[PDB]
Order: sequence, then C-alpha cells, then structure tokens
Amino acid sequence: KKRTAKKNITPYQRGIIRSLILTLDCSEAMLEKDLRPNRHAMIIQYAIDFVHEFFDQNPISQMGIIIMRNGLAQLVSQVSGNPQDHIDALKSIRKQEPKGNPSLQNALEMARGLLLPVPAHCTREVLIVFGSLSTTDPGDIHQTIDSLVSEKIRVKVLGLSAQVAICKELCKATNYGDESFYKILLDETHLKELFNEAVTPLPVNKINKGFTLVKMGFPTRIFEDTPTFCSCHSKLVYGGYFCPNCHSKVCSLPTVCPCCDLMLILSTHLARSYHHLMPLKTFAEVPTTEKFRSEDCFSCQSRFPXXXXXXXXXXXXXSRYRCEDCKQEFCVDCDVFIHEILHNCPGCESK
Amino acid sequence: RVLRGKDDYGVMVLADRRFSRKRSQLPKWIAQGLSDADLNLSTDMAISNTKQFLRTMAQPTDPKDQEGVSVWSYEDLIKHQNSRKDQ
Amino acid sequence: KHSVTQYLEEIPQQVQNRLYTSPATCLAIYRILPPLAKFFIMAMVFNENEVPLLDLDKWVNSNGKLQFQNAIKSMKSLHLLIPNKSSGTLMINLNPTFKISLRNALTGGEVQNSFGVVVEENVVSLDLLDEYSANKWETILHFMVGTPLAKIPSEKVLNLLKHSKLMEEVNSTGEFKITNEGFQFLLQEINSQLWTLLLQYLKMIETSKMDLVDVLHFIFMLGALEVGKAYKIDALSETQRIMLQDMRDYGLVFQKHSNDSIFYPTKLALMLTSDTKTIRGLKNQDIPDGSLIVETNFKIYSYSNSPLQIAVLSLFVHLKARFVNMVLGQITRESIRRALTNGITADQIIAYLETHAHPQMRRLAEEKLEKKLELDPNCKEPLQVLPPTVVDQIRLWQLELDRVITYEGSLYSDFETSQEYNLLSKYAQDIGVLLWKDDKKKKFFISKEGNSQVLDFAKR
Amino acid sequence: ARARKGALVQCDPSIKALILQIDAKMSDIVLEELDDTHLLVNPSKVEFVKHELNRLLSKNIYNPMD
Amino acid sequence: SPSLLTVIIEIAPKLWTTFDEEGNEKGSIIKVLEALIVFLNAHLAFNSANKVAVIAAYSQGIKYLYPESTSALXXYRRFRNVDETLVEEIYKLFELEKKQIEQNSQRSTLAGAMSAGLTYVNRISKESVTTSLKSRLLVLTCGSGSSKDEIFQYIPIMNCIFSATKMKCPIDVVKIGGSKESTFLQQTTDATNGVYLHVESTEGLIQYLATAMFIDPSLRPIIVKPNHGSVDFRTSCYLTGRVVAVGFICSVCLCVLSIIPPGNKCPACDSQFDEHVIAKLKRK
Amino acid sequence: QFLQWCTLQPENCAVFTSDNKEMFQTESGLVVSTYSMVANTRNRSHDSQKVMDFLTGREWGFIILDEVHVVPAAMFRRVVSTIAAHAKLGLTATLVREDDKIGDLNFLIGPKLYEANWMELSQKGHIANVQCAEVWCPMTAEFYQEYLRETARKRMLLYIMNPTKFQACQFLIQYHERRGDKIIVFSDNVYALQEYALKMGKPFIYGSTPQQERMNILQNFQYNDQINTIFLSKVGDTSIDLPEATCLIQISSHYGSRRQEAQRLGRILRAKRRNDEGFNAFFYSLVSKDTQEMYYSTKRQAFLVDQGYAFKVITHLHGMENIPNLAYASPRERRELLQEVLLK
Ligand SMILES: [Zn+2]
Ligand SMILES: [Zn+2]
Ligand SMILES: [Zn+2]
Ligand SMILES: [Zn+2]
Ligand SMILES: [Zn+2]
Repeated sequence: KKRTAKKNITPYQRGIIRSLILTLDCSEAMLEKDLRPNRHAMIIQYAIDFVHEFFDQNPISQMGIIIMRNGLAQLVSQVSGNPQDHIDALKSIRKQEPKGNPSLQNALEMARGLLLPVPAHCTREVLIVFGSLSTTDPGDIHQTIDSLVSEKIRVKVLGLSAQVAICKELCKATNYGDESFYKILLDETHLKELFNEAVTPLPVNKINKGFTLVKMGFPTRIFEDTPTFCSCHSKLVYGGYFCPNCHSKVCSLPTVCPCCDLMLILSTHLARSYHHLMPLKTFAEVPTTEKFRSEDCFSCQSRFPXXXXXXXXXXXXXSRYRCEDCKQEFCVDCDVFIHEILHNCPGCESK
Repeated sequence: RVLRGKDDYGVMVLADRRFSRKRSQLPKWIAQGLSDADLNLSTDMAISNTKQFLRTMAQPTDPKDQEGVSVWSYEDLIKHQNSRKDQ
Repeated sequence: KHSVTQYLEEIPQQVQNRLYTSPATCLAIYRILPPLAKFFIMAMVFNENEVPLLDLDKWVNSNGKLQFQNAIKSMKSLHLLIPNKSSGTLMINLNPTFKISLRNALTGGEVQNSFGVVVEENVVSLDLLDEYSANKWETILHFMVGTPLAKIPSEKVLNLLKHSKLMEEVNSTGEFKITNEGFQFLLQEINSQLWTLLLQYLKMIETSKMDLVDVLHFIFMLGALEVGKAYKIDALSETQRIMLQDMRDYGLVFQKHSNDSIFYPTKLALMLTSDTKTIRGLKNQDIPDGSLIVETNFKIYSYSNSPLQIAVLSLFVHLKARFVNMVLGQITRESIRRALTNGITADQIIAYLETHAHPQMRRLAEEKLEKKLELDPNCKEPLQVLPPTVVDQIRLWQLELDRVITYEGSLYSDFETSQEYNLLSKYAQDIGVLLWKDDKKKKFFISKEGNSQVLDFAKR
Repeated sequence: ARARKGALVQCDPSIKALILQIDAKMSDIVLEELDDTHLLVNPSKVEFVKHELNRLLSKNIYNPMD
Repeated sequence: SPSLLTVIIEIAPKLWTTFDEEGNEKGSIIKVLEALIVFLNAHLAFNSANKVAVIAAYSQGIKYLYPESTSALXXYRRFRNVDETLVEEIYKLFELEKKQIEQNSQRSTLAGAMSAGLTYVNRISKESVTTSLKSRLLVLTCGSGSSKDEIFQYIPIMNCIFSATKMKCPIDVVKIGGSKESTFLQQTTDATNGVYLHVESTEGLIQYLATAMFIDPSLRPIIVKPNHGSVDFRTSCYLTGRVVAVGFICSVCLCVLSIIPPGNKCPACDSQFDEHVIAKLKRK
Repeated sequence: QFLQWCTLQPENCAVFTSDNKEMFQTESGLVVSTYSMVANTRNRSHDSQKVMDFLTGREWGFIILDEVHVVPAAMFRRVVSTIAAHAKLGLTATLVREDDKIGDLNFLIGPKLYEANWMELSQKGHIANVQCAEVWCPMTAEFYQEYLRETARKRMLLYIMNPTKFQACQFLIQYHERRGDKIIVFSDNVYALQEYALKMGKPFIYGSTPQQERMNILQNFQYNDQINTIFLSKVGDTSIDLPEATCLIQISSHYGSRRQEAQRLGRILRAKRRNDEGFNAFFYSLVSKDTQEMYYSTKRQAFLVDQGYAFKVITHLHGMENIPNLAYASPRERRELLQEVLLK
C-alpha cells in the first residue's frame, strides 16, 4: 500500500502551448445545495484559484470563461491570457445567483467557434463545468462532437457528483478515443484537484502531427516616470515594456504588442514550461530496514526520522523519502515539496 | 432491468409500508443488499441516500486491485484461484 | 503603562549619556528605538560623517515621515543625539556616547552587560529558576495586583505597591487592592505591568545606594548578556547587586540559591526586554493552559483556568463558584460595572480580552478574523472583528458610569486668515488628527502633531 | 509654537448646562468657554466636576428603580 | 519582526579558486565569510532573536554550517554560538574538501545549495507558524572566468525564482569577482525583488550588506540600491549561441533558437517539423 | 380567522360560547369550544353544563387544548373523571405554567412529542433574523420631574407619552415603509395612543377601533406598502388575529404577568413571508429612560435573549433630529402632554 505516481511521467511531450476555456454553469441545479455556501458561489472561487494557477503553470496559454444560464451558453471573457479580467467577470457571476439549466450543445457550438482563433501550436481544450442532469440541445449534439474530434479539439469535462454518458462520450470522442477525463467531484477538496489536475498539462498519447516552427519575441524594460506613457493602452503608464521590433510601448506584462503581432514573454513562460516537460521520479519512502542513512534530512535539517525500538513506533515508517537517481534521503514533508513547486533535488544537483 | 452489467449501477427505490414485511420475498442477492438499516426510510432521507449514492457511485473509482476479487481479470485469476475452489 | 521612554526623556542629558557608555545598554535601547530611527541609528553609527538633513531627505520614499518626525523628536527628547545647526540645516550627529556605544555592541563588543555574563555550568535551565521567579512574580501579582493569597517574597514589592502606587489598596496597612494605578498596570498585557511597577523600584530607591544609572545599567546588563555563572552575583553594581539581591529575594532576578550565586536564566527579564513568549512545584504547563471567557450570548464558558488568572477575571465579572473546569460568571452591562464604580474605565479590558485570556478564545476568534487582509478589498463584510456588540455593551455601560466624555489635547490660536485653518483641517481629515474644527471660532483642542509638521515646513 | 493646555469638558447642551453649574460651585475653575459645547477647564478640579455630579444624581433620584 | 537569513555562500573550486588568480592574493573568502558572519550577527542583532542558517556548496557536494546538521547521531554569547557552530562546522566542512570536491568542476552544487536553502526555508516557515518570519536568502557567488554562463543547470536556477515569489523569500545575489554579470542571477533578483550587487570582492561587504541587503528582509520601506540594468533579453540560442530579441521557439521542445535550424528537427529534439511550417518561417 | 381555509367543518364544529346558541349534543362529528365553556365561572347558562353531561354519555376520544395555562388545571381533572375521555391533546405554548399542580397535564394526557422550539420558527423564514431592540428615548426634565414626584402605577402612561418615543417610532415608520417592511406598535392605552398617529396622518390601529376599519387598516397594512404602521392596543390579546410581524413596537412593558409576555411575544411576532432585508423581523421596545420602565424594560431585555431571539439596542436613529413631524420635540412641549396624560 503506497499512494504515489506509479513509475514516472516519461518526459517526451506535454501541452504547455494551449488555450483551455472553462465553461462554468449557473443553473437552478446549481441553486440546489451541495456545497457549503451553495453550488454556484463555491465553484467560482476554486476556478478563481484555478485561473491564477493555470497562468502560473501554463503562462504561454490563454483562458476563456463560459457560463450557462436559462438554457443558453454565454461567454463572460473571450479566450485571452488576462488573469485579472477573468476574475473580474467571475465576480459579477459570483454576485449573481443561478437560474435555469445548462445548455451543452450550445456550449459545444460555442467551443468550436471560440477556439477557432486559438493558434495551431496552442493545444485545444474546453473544460466543462457540467453538474446538472440534463442539457438543452437545439440540434444534433453528436454532429458537433464529430466536428471537434475531426478538427482535433480535445475536451475534458469536470462533472459534479453525477455521471452522464453524453459527457463521458464527449470526453472519449474528442480526446483521440481516450476515456480518462471523466473524473467527478464530491467534496470541497475533491473539486479543487480536478481544477488543479487541469492546471497541469494533460498528456495521454501525443500523435505525430505537422509541427509548426513559430516566431516569438522578448521585450525590454522601461524606467521613465514623468514621461509616463504606453502605446498599448494609451494611458498614464509609469512603467512598461517594449517590443524589440515595433518600438511600440506596452505595460509591464507579457502582453502581445499590437503593432507587429509577435508573442512576448519575459522569463516565466520558457521556465515554467521547462519544469513541466521533464519531471523527475517521485521521492518514494525509502524502507526503514533499507534506509542506511543518518537520523536527519539531507535537503533540509529534519532530525526526526526514527523512533528506534519503540514497539509500534519503531517499525512504522520514516521521514526518509529518497529520490531515485540522486540516492539522497529526505523527509516526507520536505521530499513532497521537492516535487511540489520546484523539482530542484539537492542530491541530484549537488554533484 | 435497471442494471445491465457489473459496471451498471443505480438506486431501486420501492415505496410501500408492507415492503418491511416482504424482505423475505426479495431475491437473496437483492435481499442481502437490503439490510435491517434500510427498513422504513424517509423518502427525503432516501433522497439523501440517493444523494450519497449519486455522490459515491458516480465517482470513477477504478482501483483495479480490488477488482480481481470479483472481476477476475483476463485468464489470470480464474486459473490461479478457481483451482483452489474445486475442493 | 507609564511610558518609560517618555519618562526616560525627562531625565537630564548627563545621565542619558551615562547610560550610553555601556555597549550592552546601547544595544538594549536600540531594540526599543522606532524602526525608522533604527535604520537612522545604524546608518549614523557606521559612518560618522556629518551630512545635512536635505540628503537624508533624499534617501527615503514619500509620505511616512511621521515615523521620522516622532523618531527625531524622541531622539532629542531622550537626547541620544545633539542637533547642531551648522549651515542652517540639521547636521544630525549621533550622541558621542550613543554613537560610540553601538560600535562595540554591533561589532561583537565588550558591553558591560554583554561581556559581563559568565559562561559556566548553567544548572538553571529554561525551566530552571524561572518557575520560582514566575511563582515569586505570581506571589507579587497576588500581593501587588490583588489576588486571593499574597505569597510574594518581595517585601519591598509590597511596600513599593503602597507608596509607589503599585497596589491600589491600603498602602499603610500593608494591603494591595485594585485601584487607578493597579487597573492601568494590570490592563497592560506584559509591558504595562512590568514597566509601571519597576519605575517605583527605581524612583523610590534612586538616591541612597540606588545608583540610578548603575541600577539601570545592571538591569540593562542582565539583558545585555546572559549572566550564566556568576551573573546575578557578578553582573550587579552597588545598586545593581542590591537591586539584583532585592530582585533575587523579590522575584525581580532569577538568582541561584543562598541570595548569592550565579544568574539563573529566568524568563522574567527576557519578557521585559525582548517582549516575547511570556510562558515560563515543578509543573510548568503552557501556553494555552491559561484562558478566559467571552461570548455573544453574554455568557462566559471557561474550561481551562489558572489560580491567579480567574482572580483578575472576577474583578470585572461576578464570581459565584469554581468547578473542575468551569467558573460561574455572566458577562453583561452589570458585569463590567463592578470595576466601573471603582473608577476603572472600561478601556484596557477591550485590549485585555484580545491579548490575554484569548488562549481559550482561539476558536471563537478563529471564526472572527477570517483573514480579512487580502480579501478586505474583495469582501467588505466583517465577521464580528473586533467584537462590536460587546464593545457596544461596554461603551454604553462605561458611558453611564461617567456620563461625561473628556478629550485630551492642546488648544491653539493665531488663525488670523481663514485659509490656514481650512487647509490644515482638510489634511487633518486625511490623517484624522483633528477631533473637531470650526472656522468661526478658529480654535481646536488636539495634540501638537498637526502644529509641529506645519511649522516644520515653515521652518524648513 | 503656541500651546494652551487644559481639560475639555464637552457633552450635549442639556448635560453641559448641569456641568457648568457644578463647576460654578467651586469658584468656577473652568479656565475658558469656547462655545456652547466645549469648555476649557484646568485638569486639577475636573475630578471634582464629576464627583459633585455623582452626589446630585444620588441625592435626588436615590435610585428607586421602581 | 524576525527574518530568516539562510546563508548560501558557495565555495566552488571552479569559481572560488580563480579569485586568487585574478587581481592579487591579498586575502581569502574569510571577509566574504566574516562580513557575512557579522552581517549574520548584525541580522541576528537587529531583530528579536531572528533565526538564521549557513549553507555552503562545493563543486561536488553541499553542507550546512550554522544549523549544525546531525553528525554525532562575548556579547550576548549568542553571536558566539552562531560562530562557534560556524567555525566548528566550516572547519569540518572545509575538511571535507579534496579532489572529489573539485572533481565535478563542470558540475555546480551552488544550484543545489540554493535549492537546499529554499527547502530549508520552506520547512522552517512551514513549522514556525508562531512568530512568522519574512525569510530571505543571500548568495555570494564567486565571479570567475571559464564559466560565465553554464547551460545544464539552467533549468533548476530559473525555477528557484518561482519559489522566492511563491514563498515570499527574496533571493539576494552578490557577485564576488570579476565583471561577469551573471544574467541568470542578474535577472533572478529583479524577478524575485531582491538585490543584485556585483560589488568588488575585496570591499568590506557589510557596507554593501547593511545598505543593500537590509531593506529586503522584513521592512522594505525605502529605495533599494541595485546593480546596473535588468534588460529583458534572455539567454542565447542554443544551436548558435547568439543573443536573440525576437526568438524562434521550435516546438514542445521549448528551445528558443535563431533562424539557424533547418526548420525541422532542431538539434534539441527529434521532431520533424512540417515543411510548410518552415516555408512560413522562410517567407519573411 | 384561519379555520375557513381549513377543511374542518364550521357548521358541524359548533363554536360553543354559552351566549350565542348553536347545535349541541347533536353533532355527528367534531366540535370546537373552550375551557371557559367547559367548566369555569364563565358558565353563562346551563347550556355549557348540558354539554358536560353529554360528554359522559358520549365516549369522547380526543380533546384539543388551546392555551390551557390561562385556565387553572383544577377544572381539567374535574371534567376528565365525569367525561370519561379516551385521549386528549394539550397544545399549550409556555414552558412554565401555573398548571403544574399534583396532576401534571403531561402525564394526564400523555408523553410529550415535540417542543415549541421558537428558535426554529423565528429563524427559518417566517420570522427569521429577529432583531429585538429596546429604544431608550432621551430623557428630559419632566420625566425626571415626574419620576421623583410620584412613583405609583398611575405614572405608567406618564412616561409612555414621550414625543421622542413617537419620533423614535417615526424613524421606524419612515425606515420600514421605505424598506417595504411591516411596522407593528403595541400600546395598552387608548387616548394617548390615538393622539399618536394623527400627527403623521395615516390610518392606525387604536383602542376600541371599529373592527371593519382596523382590518381595513390592516388591509392597507400587509397588502399595501404606503400604510405600514399599526398600533395594537390591549384589545389584541386575548384574542384577535395576530398579524404578520416585520417590525414590532412594544410601548407597555409591565403587561403582567411574565407568562402573558411569553405568549404575547410569541403571538404578535408572527410569520412574515418576505426576505428582502437581511433583518426581516425587527422588534423594538420604545422605553423612556431615567423613568419607571427601567425595571420593566430590563426584564424584557433578559427575556428576549433568554427566549433565544437575537438582541440589539437601538438608541441612535440615523438623523434623529432631522426626521419629519418634529412636533413636541422641544422639552417644554413634552411636559404639557404629560399633564394631559394625567387624565388617563
Ligand atoms: Zn498600457
Ligand atoms: Zn512588436
Ligand atoms: Zn534526487
Ligand atoms: Zn527535508
Ligand atoms: Zn526542439
């Protein structure tokens, strides 16, 4: 009995270039009380946490939000890479209470058009917050699902504590036949991990496709204060960035310059992808009988790691979760952080 | 009729007072599932009971290790275990 | 609290520079200097190059000079510097004793307290000699503050309670009751009780064998460096050793046995100087061992209690019975009124509840605070923090016990032209420095902070 | 830098009328009168202002609490 | 308002030894240590008993000095025990220095020690809920030639910046040696709001330490005094080595190159790009 | 008041009154009566005793009780023996009662099943968010002059007549009509209560009001929003139609005894099918301070919090001196009305 990653995520390809559009749902089903405040108020906040983390782990992507009220699919934020605008729309959604029922087919019709401006390199994905037990299809919903699979638009849905075949078929059909995106939620923590697992890339089997060699730029900082200006918003910007090509001022952000249309990234977009592409092997709990390490931690100083000859305390476990290749022991609290935010293994690096 | 395979699931609610006495007439596979704790429930509680059913059963709980006790994966656990059953 | 930093600024300049001569004392007073001054003190301590105030005005960012104004005013009030008007500017130079004192202490120096501590076999561990000091302090708490039993071994503690106003009871008869000085001292969480009573010990014994600077240097000496072996016996002057021996007998110092031994590391002086965890016949349970009672239903639910702790609570709540875990008491308008008749205004109990007796109010406030700092711009609905209903109950009751509201400040004049009164008033609203203003009478009753900064621009 | 220190006695006009009579009983210790709501008094005898106020409410009302 | 200053002073035979060769041999890293020691003493002095830590990095190993990791199983006298543990551990840490320490001259454990500091800070801040400490770490790097920009540890170093923003633990970088602006470190400070100070190695660091490394820990009320510009033109193309402003990112390979690659299967990944995809690139 | 919508039969359920005569000892079904009709000094004629005799020959199996506590229990045991009843049902209201004699009505009838959990019905939407208040109207000379001169109960209306109390009510008049709430005033007096709401110029409940007019006043009250203030007198209990309550104002604070207060507190504070405001059930106790009603009001202050309802104190209205109808605001005018109230 041990609950960790099985062997290792084989580092070959993961989806960093993406445009995931989550489709929320504000329906009278969400007026039914399942969560602590209600279905509607709670899910928004965990999507609010999802948005920042989604930008945190996939900063070269864009985000869009879709709501479903009164049997109609309604977008509140276009597919874009703006974290603050997405939250601002969700606040008004949070300010209001749900009514009606969700409309699956309209959202699927919305999803196809919405990700059409999404670039080829960005991996297509639409996230469905489907919680109710019925849809509203003004046509053949099997036709649009056939369009998304043919046009290579993978769909992962985040269902509530209910199981529907159409959503399961939708997940199976779009994701290259793979049926592994139908995890559902039953708790406050349970629904967040579905969002958190959507924050990370979702590889199952990458096919051989025509890969695109695309051109993107790196901006440069500014320092003027009294000459405060920017060519992106045309406001009193007391600090911003500049494209090396167009010389058109932009605020301090990864905002794409509106003059020559080349992608702008500072340091995070390349770096946040690098730790995603090649994950290390999980530091599994080294056996206490097979520890052969000193009574402390290695990455940090956690002297606690052995009860030693204390009945049901001794023969228990040990704070000695060691990395595989680096062969360095580490406490479970420490070794978890070793694979939580930054891999940065000490024994692996200290060589 | 509501269940098709092993994967199939769903609540089968029955609403009558005398169903308390007819626990004997229920089939043993169904009757075993009807413990003494499911007698004379409240339907709103049964709504909660199916609310919990909808919360628990709908989860994609596929441990794949507890399957083999009653799923007997392909041509492996049948030859391995049923030879012990020929006693 | 008697605000010793405002009392130490009243003592003349010669005795202030008397204290700065010890690098241990310079470090100890450095920890209590305001943080903006702390930056200024260390800055001028390192390079002793005279610089006009204009350049120092360039160093810092925008508004926030209120710390700067109070710091330099404090610096002059306690005369840690000497303002020298050379070129019409402020050539602020640190006091020669204070400037030189921090040189050693910051660079591993020989401060008389810092290096006077003797490293030896510290038989007095963290729990060594502190439990007796806490009990001796506990005894002086029952005698001075007023408790069921006054078992304090400090006879000078009781005497200082009467004449020095440490105990609000019959000083002549030897009793320690709760009075205006006692309520103010006990209202302070830690510093107010320690600072107010300690002043009586210094003020009373301050001329004959007292050694004002000598007793202070020894008190700063104990916090200057850990006494260890030969600490209390050694790191104590004629006034210090008598004070330390008096502290050893009176609970002021955690000395060893026989009234003459090494300084055991008691936590009482650490509590006064570092102002850190106040948790200490050999059982020392903390921190949440103590606790109090507060409720929206106007009923106290106590489950953890301490002997002296309930004595303070019962002074402002009706005491009926003590159980294994529960103490009977019902907080209402009547309950606070018990101490309100005695003249103790219901001001320091509000801070008392959220600072002490809260270890049993942890979960009750755990639904109060709700992390209303980052989400404060997001959500504006408080979850009852700080408690307004009990505040409404107390303020209504305290107002009844007074029926008159008195405000403190200083009246001003010379508002000849209407423009000057309005311009300061509007900015006063931004800072909340004006209690009330009127253009018709051109007079208001507030402190000097509004007056001082306007003249600062006028003068500079 | 001008400063004129003292104690301010302020309340609603009805209570203010009662208070001014109270201080008038001890040779009008009130230093100055700014207006109908604010009274500048020397902080020496303010405790006497409230103590005489305490007597008159107890002497007259006697707290019948009927 | 205590802060946790986790000292990470790297002693890399590749980087540390070359300091004697450049300029003149007028002293060792002892001032680099001792100015950091007293700055640790001064840091220990300003706040009310603010915990600290000292970590060093060989070229092929790491070890703590002040925290005094498990091996067995005057003035306030606390600055002594900080130094007493320091001088005792730094001796046995220096004692574990030989050819094996210098063996991995291509490798660098300074990234590991910086990783060690983040883990040590993370564990300390996790457990120390009482009296929360606004921790920050300071790394003094031996500015020396023959390794101006290494490429294999590029991934771990840029990831460390995230935690500094994530855990609110600013990384302070001081370059100690010749005028080689470490671009990864030149940008780590600005990205994590720390301090870059390519100070002269021999200069008594406390004057810089007390000025430019005293604002970040807990107060931050005043203008910091950084090094020169923080231009946002990132690393060079891996295939060629030329600094690029408008880069050419290949694919999920994520390597950003110049126009040098033939438009398919760059020498960083085995992915045959579409021929028409190269044609669009060649169309400009 | 309610039983018409109920499917029970009014013609068969002969309303026994002993003064108006209906059909008795002849009903084939259920009947509705009172304890006073059963056996008390309120035996207006021998008709009541004829019902009692028939209740023995007829084997009556169930008896529904409505507020037994007003009638002493001694008659309860006397009637039971002769009636030879099978089972009963005492639908009382008060936890503490005078009917705790040797024969407990609980064991006389049977074990209790459910308790009057008022915190459940005053928080679930009918009367949810009970904001009980006690208005301490600012004092003046004449109230202090009236307190010292006379301490008899004749003063009970000499502190009720406070013009600031009416103005404190007038804040609740303007605030709640602006909020679309319901305002209920409770005043056992008649003449001074009538003098109250003429000034604001609105229809209002008053002492010995014509019944058709008062329900017409109620017609504009809970159906219309322009008229929302109703001044219930002692004619309200017991008993009349207890109205839907959103803001209840009590002026009389003696109202002996405390057991009546628990019934009256539960009675007038009734279901309100409205949830726009966060506090959909206000309660206000307009009590003159430094007057006799200190003790009586402070009994209510402990009473509401002991009943479980949430409590507050409203002493500072939002702009008290700027509210309309500033009649009798000055201290001189208040004294003049106090002498007029001496007539009552
Ligand atoms: Zn802009
Ligand atoms: Zn551009
Ligand atoms: Zn490893
Ligand atoms: Zn660890
Ligand atoms: Zn590549």
